[PDB]
Amino acid sequence: MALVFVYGTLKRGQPNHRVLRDGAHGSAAFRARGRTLEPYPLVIAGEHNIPWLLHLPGSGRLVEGEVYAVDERMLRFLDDFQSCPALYQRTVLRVQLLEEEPPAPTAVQCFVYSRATFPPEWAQLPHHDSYDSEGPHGLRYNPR
Repeated sequence: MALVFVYGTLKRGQPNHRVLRDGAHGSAAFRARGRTLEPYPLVIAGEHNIPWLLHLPGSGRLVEGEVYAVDERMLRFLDDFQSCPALYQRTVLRVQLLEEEPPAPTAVQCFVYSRATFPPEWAQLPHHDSYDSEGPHGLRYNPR
């Protein structure tokens, strides 16, 4: 089992969220809303308008997303859905949980799909805090 932080097309309401719910792939259970503790550049790039968490921690913005508890079947499926390791890589980060003594913990370690190798100019594309395919940029995700 593991936790995965999703920020892109896998979030609730986004075009690929279904794959989290297809029991042929294993299990995924929503655990919490989260925000990265460190900023990253999250950019929409390429001809499908895919969102990419570029692996440049310490630059960009804090990224909002969702934490899911997944089984090992779902994690192996996701790795292949994301074309790892050629396209994305599964890396690790810590996330702030978005909702006294002792107080509740406010952070958790998760896997995330990040991208280490990219056209350098992608780093200067608009940085997003929260991705939406149907967001104000108009760059709708399109898998065609």
